[PDB]
Amino acid sequence: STIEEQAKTFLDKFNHEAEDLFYQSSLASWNYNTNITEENVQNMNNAGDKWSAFLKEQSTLAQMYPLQEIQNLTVKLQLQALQQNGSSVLSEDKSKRLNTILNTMSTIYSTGKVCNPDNPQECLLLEPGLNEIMANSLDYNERLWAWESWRSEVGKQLRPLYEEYVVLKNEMARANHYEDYGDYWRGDYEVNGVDGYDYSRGQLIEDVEHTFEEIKPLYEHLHAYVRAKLMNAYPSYISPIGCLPAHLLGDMWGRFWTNLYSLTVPFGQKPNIDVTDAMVDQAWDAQRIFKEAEKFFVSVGLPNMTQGFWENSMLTDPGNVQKAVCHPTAWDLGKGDFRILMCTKVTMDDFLTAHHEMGHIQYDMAYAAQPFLLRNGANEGFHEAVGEIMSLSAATPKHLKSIGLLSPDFQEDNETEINFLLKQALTIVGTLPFTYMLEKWRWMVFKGEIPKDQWMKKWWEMKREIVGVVEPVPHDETYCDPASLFHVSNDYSFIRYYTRTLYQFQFQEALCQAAKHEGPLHKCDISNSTEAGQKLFNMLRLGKSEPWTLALENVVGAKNMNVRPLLNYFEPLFTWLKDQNKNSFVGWSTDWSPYA
Amino acid sequence: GNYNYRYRLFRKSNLKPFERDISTEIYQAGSTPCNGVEGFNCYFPLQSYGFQPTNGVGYQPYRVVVLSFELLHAPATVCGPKKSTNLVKNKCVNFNFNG
Ligand SMILES: *[C@@H]1O[C@H](CO)[C@@H](O)[C@H](O)[C@H]1NC(C)=O
Ligand SMILES: *[C@@H]1O[C@H](CO)[C@@H](O)[C@H](O)[C@H]1NC(C)=O
Ligand SMILES: *[C@@H]1O[C@H](CO)[C@@H](O)[C@H](O)[C@H]1NC(C)=O
Ligand SMILES: *[C@@H]1O[C@H](CO)[C@@H](O)[C@H](O)[C@H]1NC(C)=O
Ligand SMILES: *[C@@H]1O[C@H](CO)[C@@H](O)[C@H](O)[C@H]1NC(C)=O
Ligand SMILES: *[C@@H]1O[C@H](CO)[C@@H](O)[C@H](O)[C@H]1NC(C)=O
Repeated sequence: STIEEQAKTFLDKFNHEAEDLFYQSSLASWNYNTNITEENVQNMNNAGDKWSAFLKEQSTLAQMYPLQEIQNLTVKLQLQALQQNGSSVLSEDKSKRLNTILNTMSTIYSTGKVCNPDNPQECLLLEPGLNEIMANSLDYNERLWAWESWRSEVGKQLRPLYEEYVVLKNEMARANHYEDYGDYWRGDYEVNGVDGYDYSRGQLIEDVEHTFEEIKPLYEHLHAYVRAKLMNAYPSYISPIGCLPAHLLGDMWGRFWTNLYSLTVPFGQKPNIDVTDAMVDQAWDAQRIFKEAEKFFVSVGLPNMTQGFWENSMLTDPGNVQKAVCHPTAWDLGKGDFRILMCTKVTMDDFLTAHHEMGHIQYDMAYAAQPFLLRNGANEGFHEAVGEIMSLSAATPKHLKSIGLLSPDFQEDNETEINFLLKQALTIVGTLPFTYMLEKWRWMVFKGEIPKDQWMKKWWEMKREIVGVVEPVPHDETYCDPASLFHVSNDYSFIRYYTRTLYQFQFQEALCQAAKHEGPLHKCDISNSTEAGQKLFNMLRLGKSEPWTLALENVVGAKNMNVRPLLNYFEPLFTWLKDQNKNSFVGWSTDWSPYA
Repeated sequence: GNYNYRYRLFRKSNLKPFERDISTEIYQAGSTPCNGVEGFNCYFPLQSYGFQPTNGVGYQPYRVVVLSFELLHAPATVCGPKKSTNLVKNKCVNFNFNG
């Protein structure tokens, strides 16, 4: 009869016929990931093509129902999600060109091998070898050689491809009634139709700048301290008034600063909180790691893992004969099937990763009651944030003592808290200006503010202004330095890490306030608190049914992303950095004073 | 995948108690006539169940048997098993033989 009833029946038919197909596609992808064989690749490709064609046909059927005659929020949300053209609005030749460009960028990034000129008999790939060199070397010219050679080869291959990519994506986005591709990415946080809780695409950039203005003093103090320590490590390269050299940040691109913890440790003489040896001595299997994680999740009141999870997951490396992807991934295959694919080692990092992926599994399980097309996070930030809060809680010394992995006579003084907070700042705080600068540069490229001949001159200018990192040698327009990273080269949003980082500490403050913790925020553990788990599960059960602003009101009591929990988390470290920076000069100069 | 189990997904009105609907006529959700072909706004009401052994417990197949007991004015003939106490002789006992 009415349009709304027609849409409701169509959505029921869609969820029914898209659930089995999604389960088949996900199962084919799982069989490829746990068993890399050519028939599994063919089955994955066939299932993906069927899934994409079915989604195209269902979107084509979905567009015939106008949006403004539907008043139910969930039905309107599913119809809005389904009616997106994607690449379908673009012409078939340009769509095929875009797909070919994405596939060839994937092959170039995955199979990119670079080694030193005059010694070409064997070369090293980035993931097996260059990562270890970037993370562990102390030699200036070796890191400079690796960085410049990899950006030379990758940028010179990818620059025309990226020039075509930006034009095709902008054409597709303007064909979809968006200003640019950046507006398309910012449309994930767009809330329309809810009184008071509406969020605009234009408000996101303003909120990011408003939060970053408060991020800036803490990052300036941290950058000054890291600059002083790298000046101690490398005597003549680093200037007191200038930016840091690009190849010395501990990673290939500057994504994380966590590989500089050894060089920038405040108190090396004091011990660490490493619990690896205790698990080796007590012979802790990966199964025991996942059982302890399950014990943590039942302690807070969340549901425990299904029988199918324990039966069907691969929690150990299979062997030489069978090949599997080493990256830890939680899979929501559909129809209540939840699995974790991780090559778990006996390390602290794998234990925290196990907690993070089981948090992903808990988030996936929570919205199982929801309709199929609403089975996602409210935004891209929440999905990662609910795993990062488990990563925060599991890493605390109180959690390690509670589960028996740490000695009960370990002395928790201020120095260990300072160095642990500094390590967490290098991992978490250090990625924020890089993420903000990269996303703002990509938004300005898509918007047309920066012409193609001036992409890099502005970019380094942004990096000096925001990240405080100077180029070793000037780069011309033949280079494509951003596209050497995995996410940007393979069409992935990058603001999810910034939103995840702020939501992580907002959720941490909310759960610690729920758990009635009376000390520092970084000393807080969310185990044994039923009310904290209930407050988490209230947001977790909603999925994508409700706006992210309303979910944030449900958890933290605020209608917008906030920067104060991050500053509260690192406040002892902030005071310590302010004390340590009396002699040194806070802030940097954008000039070429160290080296260019 | 076991697709040998179909359910009715759409009907204009709810079923009466103890009713079986095995009709395979196209459901009309819109004003337009279906004309017997499954196109737009017209769906086939019977849909198959996807049953895999790796599914969760909320999606695994469950066999359901419902027993309906009714009393009508006719003499009741489906009786339960009548437990019999061992026979004791030569003593003054309370006997109940076939009612
Ligand atoms: C992985 O694939 C190989 C070759 O197809 C097969 O022999 C093996 O049984 C598979 N492993 C699993 C766990 O299915
Ligand atoms: C919206 O639709 C869902 C299912 O499609 C239903 O459960 C809910 O009650 C509806 N809301 C309103 C206000 O009608
Ligand atoms: C999808 O594309 C078609 C054809 O260009 C257009 O009519 C429709 O409005 C588009 N949908 C959206 C949501 O922009
Ligand atoms: C999860 O908890 C329930 C109730 O405590 C229990 O019956 C079930 O066996 C548990 N599942 C697993 C896999 O341990
Ligand atoms: C830790 O506390 C002691 C005594 O209060 C003090 O001397 C020391 O400087 C403190 N260290 C840090 C890093 O705050
Ligand atoms: C939380 O519960 C676990 C399981 O009973 C227990 O071992 C642990 O000691 C509890 N934590 C605290 C702080 O009491």
